[PDB]
Amino acid sequence: AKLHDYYKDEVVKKLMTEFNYNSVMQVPRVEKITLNMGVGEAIADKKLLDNAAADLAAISGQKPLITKARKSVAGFKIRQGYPIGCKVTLRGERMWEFFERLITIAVPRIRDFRGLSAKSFDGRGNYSMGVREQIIFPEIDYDKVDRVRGLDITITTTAKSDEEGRALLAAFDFPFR
Amino acid sequence: RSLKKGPFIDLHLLKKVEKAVESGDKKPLRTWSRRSTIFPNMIGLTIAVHNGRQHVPVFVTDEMVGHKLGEFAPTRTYR
Amino acid sequence: MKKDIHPKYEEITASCSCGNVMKIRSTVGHDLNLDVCSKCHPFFTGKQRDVATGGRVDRFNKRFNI
Amino acid sequence: ARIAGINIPDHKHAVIALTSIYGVGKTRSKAILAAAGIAEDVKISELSEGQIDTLRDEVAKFVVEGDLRREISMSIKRLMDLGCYRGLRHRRGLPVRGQRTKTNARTRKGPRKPI
RNA sequence: CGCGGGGUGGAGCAGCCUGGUAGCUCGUCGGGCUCAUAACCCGAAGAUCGUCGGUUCAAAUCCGGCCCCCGCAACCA
RNA sequence: CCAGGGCUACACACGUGCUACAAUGGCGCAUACAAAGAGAAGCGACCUCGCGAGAGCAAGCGGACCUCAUAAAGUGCGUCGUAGUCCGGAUUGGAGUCUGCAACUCGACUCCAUGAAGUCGGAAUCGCUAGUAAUCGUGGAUCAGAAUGCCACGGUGAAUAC
RNA sequence: UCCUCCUAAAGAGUAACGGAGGAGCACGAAGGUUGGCUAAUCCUGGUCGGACAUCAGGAGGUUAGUGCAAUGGCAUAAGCC
Ligand SMILES: [Mg+2]
Ligand SMILES: [Mg+2]
Ligand SMILES: [Mg+2]
Ligand SMILES: [Mg+2]
Ligand SMILES: [Mg+2]
Ligand SMILES: [Mg+2]
Ligand SMILES: [Mg+2]
Ligand SMILES: [Mg+2]
Ligand SMILES: [Mg+2]
Ligand SMILES: [Mg+2]
Ligand SMILES: [Mg+2]
Ligand SMILES: [Mg+2]
Ligand SMILES: [Mg+2]
Ligand SMILES: [Mg+2]
Ligand SMILES: [Mg+2]
Ligand SMILES: [Mg+2]
Ligand SMILES: [Mg+2]
Ligand SMILES: [Mg+2]
Ligand SMILES: [Mg+2]
Ligand SMILES: [Mg+2]
Ligand SMILES: [Mg+2]
Ligand SMILES: [Mg+2]
Ligand SMILES: [Mg+2]
Ligand SMILES: [Mg+2]
Ligand SMILES: [Mg+2]
Ligand SMILES: [Mg+2]
Ligand SMILES: [Mg+2]
Ligand SMILES: [Mg+2]
Ligand SMILES: [Mg+2]
Ligand SMILES: [Mg+2]
Ligand SMILES: [Mg+2]
Ligand SMILES: [Mg+2]
Ligand SMILES: [Mg+2]
Ligand SMILES: [Mg+2]
Ligand SMILES: [Mg+2]
Ligand SMILES: [Mg+2]
Ligand SMILES: [Mg+2]
Ligand SMILES: [Mg+2]
Ligand SMILES: [Mg+2]
Ligand SMILES: [Mg+2]
Ligand SMILES: [Mg+2]
Ligand SMILES: [Mg+2]
Ligand SMILES: [Mg+2]
Ligand SMILES: [Mg+2]
Ligand SMILES: [Mg+2]
Ligand SMILES: [Mg+2]
Ligand SMILES: [Mg+2]
Ligand SMILES: [Mg+2]
Ligand SMILES: [Mg+2]
Ligand SMILES: [Mg+2]
Ligand SMILES: [Mg+2]
Ligand SMILES: [Mg+2]
Ligand SMILES: [Mg+2]
Ligand SMILES: [Mg+2]
Ligand SMILES: [Mg+2]
Ligand SMILES: [Mg+2]
Ligand SMILES: [Mg+2]
Ligand SMILES: [Mg+2]
Ligand SMILES: [Mg+2]
Ligand SMILES: [Mg+2]
Ligand SMILES: [Mg+2]
Ligand SMILES: [Mg+2]
Ligand SMILES: [Mg+2]
Ligand SMILES: [Mg+2]
Ligand SMILES: [Mg+2]
Ligand SMILES: [Mg+2]
Repeated sequence: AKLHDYYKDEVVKKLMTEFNYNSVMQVPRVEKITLNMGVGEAIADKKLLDNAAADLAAISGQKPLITKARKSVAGFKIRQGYPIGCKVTLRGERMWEFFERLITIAVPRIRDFRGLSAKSFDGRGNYSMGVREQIIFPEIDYDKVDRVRGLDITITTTAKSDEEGRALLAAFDFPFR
Repeated sequence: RSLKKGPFIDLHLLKKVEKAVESGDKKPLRTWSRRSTIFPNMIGLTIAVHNGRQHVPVFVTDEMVGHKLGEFAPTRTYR
Repeated sequence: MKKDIHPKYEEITASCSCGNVMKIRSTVGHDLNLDVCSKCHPFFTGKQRDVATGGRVDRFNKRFNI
Repeated sequence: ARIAGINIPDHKHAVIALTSIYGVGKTRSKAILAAAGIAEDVKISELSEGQIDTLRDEVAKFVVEGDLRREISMSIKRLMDLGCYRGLRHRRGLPVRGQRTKTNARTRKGPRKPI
């Protein structure tokens, strides 16, 4: 909630001076955050997926989608329409609420932390993070989980060059290398 | 590791290095003293340490200081 | 959002040992306790202390001193 | 029960609780609790939050976890770049402190292989 | 040339005509026993399945060519 | 005759040890009981500096006197409660210490962090008939330094031999 | 015996012990209808995660898919929901 109001007032005005944008709509804005969790090991144990879904449902506010396998492949032994991973495509109000909770408290709790990757952009301003542990978020109880599983965060923007998209995230006091 | 009473180098290698450094860079010094440590003034010199049957050239760098000369000259060859 | 299917997304107060009180909204419960935050984490000093570790020649001079 | 990088033990004495921290052992942990002013006989369940915050600043003095792991990784990686006897020892996967390598050395060399 | 059937650790055989993780008996290798060798006891490694290809999500196993091997036919005047 | 290097190499295989895998055990504090040695470029008190190896000053003794020298098992309280554990204590990194012209190949020990295999061992198989096996110290010889070996010493102290 | 393509000479038909492939079913949802949707394969970034599982954006645009051969056909989608 607060970071959306902070963005509207403080950030835009900061980004306007950098690349002399002619309009207020030209500023890159954060469209959605897509938390992804390709559990994978659900081939052997079916419940292990439902364990991951609950953990995503705890980490994010909303419940996750169980994503089916797109095609069948022999490398991992999977078939058409088999539940291989879980996802959440949270956006709007709860997104800014999660985005604060990520950068402000969770990201600091990463083990062996130093500085997050500056190179990590798609060439279109869309950032992604890869968290190793679920324990970094304070929602998960310590004596509940029993697997070294994690997710990946995926910040989608309305930018056009990673050069342009870096400043947006940098304006939120985001830790880069 | 041993020796707190001054890091040890052989008289001959000390005088050979001091004579080499003041004049300028030239060629690999034929030295058999592996036991001797490496001073800061030895940086730049490509001194040739005796592995046992021949002399192995060693370009002394910023890191090669506290270590001894025999560490950069493998004696027993394998495979 | 679809009501009933989601878990309870309630407001809670984060309060680290440093002193930074901070209200947020998440699926935890009653209260929170934290170690570090965006403020108080050693990354601004961390990179200063981590990079300036090396130095072999002065270490030799500290032993001999002559 | 959340100091330094990890430290989350329970039903364990305060001295033995901090052994689980990487970069803190037996005698170091006694120096932490001596400086903190906490008894060694108590456990983390028995302790309050007011006392745990003093342990956080005390372990911050010593190099621990990711700070220490990189300091060790730097020192091993340094030796290998020099091309010294120890560097050749490290990368070849053989014992370093002038040990017997003929019969034993199974810790460093790993388990048995065919001929 | 025609129609059956084959080609799988070093050897001989299963698993092959119903595509999903290759056994058996020997030999080789390591250790035992013995004065020593054999026998015997105890572990272990060793085959991408003739090859070039197609079908498939995936081929030792399905389908086609080529390369060998083995049987039966190759007749009436 | 000399400078280094090597005898300490390392896909592997065995011999002989030692330390384990714990709760009859592990780590802390209160403190009781040996023998046999050994010492003059020797053994080196007590003091003081050391977190400790050790560093100074230096007392005494060619010794039933002086010194290395508090034996440890063992009690007595505490605490961990069956965990790869407060078991094991390997391995690595760093910081050192004495000796010694010199410690990297290639020493010993100390501190700190590190915390591997291992949960009693396949076919087999070894020693042992009482202060013996078993277990805990301790010394000496060679030796500047370098034992888990060797040679001695004494603690608690079994089972079984129809 | 039945289906598809060529042979078959721009309607249909058209032989040979001519040239290549399939069928002897499947499905109470794989039918009906209403309301939606858009693919392959790459590029770059991202925990374990690697060429490839799941995510994000960008590229291409029907190379896709069509319960099974081959043919003709389908974005109004006959495609997938
Ligand atoms: Mg060679
Ligand atoms: Mg220790
Ligand atoms: Mg200690
Ligand atoms: Mg050792
Ligand atoms: Mg050696
Ligand atoms: Mg054969
Ligand atoms: Mg099989
Ligand atoms: Mg056999
Ligand atoms: Mg086998
Ligand atoms: Mg092979
Ligand atoms: Mg199929
Ligand atoms: Mg099929
Ligand atoms: Mg197969
Ligand atoms: Mg089968
Ligand atoms: Mg020898
Ligand atoms: Mg040795
Ligand atoms: Mg070889
Ligand atoms: Mg063996
Ligand atoms: Mg212990
Ligand atoms: Mg013990
Ligand atoms: Mg005497
Ligand atoms: Mg005395
Ligand atoms: Mg005293
Ligand atoms: Mg100490
Ligand atoms: Mg001294
Ligand atoms: Mg003295
Ligand atoms: Mg007298
Ligand atoms: Mg007297
Ligand atoms: Mg003594
Ligand atoms: Mg006394
Ligand atoms: Mg004493
Ligand atoms: Mg006394
Ligand atoms: Mg005791
Ligand atoms: Mg462990
Ligand atoms: Mg184990
Ligand atoms: Mg140790
Ligand atoms: Mg441990
Ligand atoms: Mg156990
Ligand atoms: Mg036994
Ligand atoms: Mg036993
Ligand atoms: Mg026997
Ligand atoms: Mg016997
Ligand atoms: Mg007898
Ligand atoms: Mg013992
Ligand atoms: Mg002892
Ligand atoms: Mg002894
Ligand atoms: Mg003696
Ligand atoms: Mg001994
Ligand atoms: Mg002994
Ligand atoms: Mg007909
Ligand atoms: Mg035509
Ligand atoms: Mg026609
Ligand atoms: Mg026609
Ligand atoms: Mg016509
Ligand atoms: Mg007609
Ligand atoms: Mg006709
Ligand atoms: Mg015809
Ligand atoms: Mg047919
Ligand atoms: Mg129905
Ligand atoms: Mg339907
Ligand atoms: Mg329908
Ligand atoms: Mg309706
Ligand atoms: Mg429709
Ligand atoms: Mg198509
Ligand atoms: Mg078609
Ligand atoms: Mg459908």
